[PDB]
Amino acid sequence: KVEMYIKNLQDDSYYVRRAAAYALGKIGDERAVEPLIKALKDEDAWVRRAAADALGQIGDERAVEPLIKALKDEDGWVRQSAAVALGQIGDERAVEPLIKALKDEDWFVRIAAAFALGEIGDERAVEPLIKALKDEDGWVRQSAADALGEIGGERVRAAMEKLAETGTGFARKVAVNYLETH
Amino acid sequence: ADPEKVEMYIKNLQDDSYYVRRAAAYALGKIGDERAVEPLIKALKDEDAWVRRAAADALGQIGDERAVEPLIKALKDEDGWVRQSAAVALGQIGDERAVEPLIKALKDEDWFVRIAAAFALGEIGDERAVEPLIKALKDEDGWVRQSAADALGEIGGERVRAAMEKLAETGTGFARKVAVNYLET
Repeated sequence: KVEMYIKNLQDDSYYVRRAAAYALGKIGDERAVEPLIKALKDEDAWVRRAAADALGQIGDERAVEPLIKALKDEDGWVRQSAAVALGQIGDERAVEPLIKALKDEDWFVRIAAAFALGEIGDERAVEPLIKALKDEDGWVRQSAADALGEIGGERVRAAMEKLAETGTGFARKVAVNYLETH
Repeated sequence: ADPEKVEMYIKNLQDDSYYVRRAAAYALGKIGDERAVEPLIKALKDEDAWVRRAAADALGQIGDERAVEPLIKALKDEDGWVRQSAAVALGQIGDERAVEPLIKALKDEDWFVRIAAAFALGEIGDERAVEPLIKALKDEDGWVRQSAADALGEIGGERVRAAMEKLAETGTGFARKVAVNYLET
């Protein structure tokens, strides 16, 4: 029963809270939303990440600001799942925090931020995602390219024309392909 | 990803630009049209790690048995993240031929692969994973420790209960914590 789990989320055994979190997500009702938001502050990083992940699957906008704060979690993997969850939700309040996350320490979270930014589809990400095309990590470059395509639209096309004309390297290839394929 | 472009994407799996091959593999995964099965299997051999991974992930989603032997080979990829997707994919497909290879992936040098292998083994539910997973409770990584417990959970049954009984008696650390909890519940 979700209220058992909702209560389990406070158990002394991190092993039990871990199980609660993962569960409240697979079978998530709105009842689970507020408890899970509290679990984003759990001592155990696993619990945090399972909570971020659940809340994304639930889709309730109440989690938006609490997740935005998790984009600053000590653990890179929970930041990763926060970014993804924000993407899923996907409230436009996440946009600017997610754009800041494009410069995260961990490549795997920069990928998540680009992906989320693309899912949300707010053109504010266009310029930051273009800069992300010159990221030191080749897989986040890739994820920045994919996100731009997911966003689509006039500002992206315009930004791509710019790059096709005077840009270079991966960015140029991305832009030439973009307008080739539209 | 445009469902009406499958044939284009398939062609694109052989494009000169890794960028176009990546895009193609990823698209066929979202689609996900059974026509892409043998071409995605071919993409498991691409020079580019991103496209191999994209390919492994796509094959798992489609669920075609043909992808099993090739994904098994992919568990020996030099890139840990394609190994991870290969493991995940093999769990999704559920074909029992993956059980022994996934058992050996329990000892992968990369923690995130061990986690994927543990999870797949629990999804397949084959009981030869019980003792390997029990040993995995002693993994140096706390997260792969966790995934082996969850996996043993999903497998359940008499053999697992039996092994849990023993750990409650003589086990130590997290493995002990897990067994006594398995009993309590």
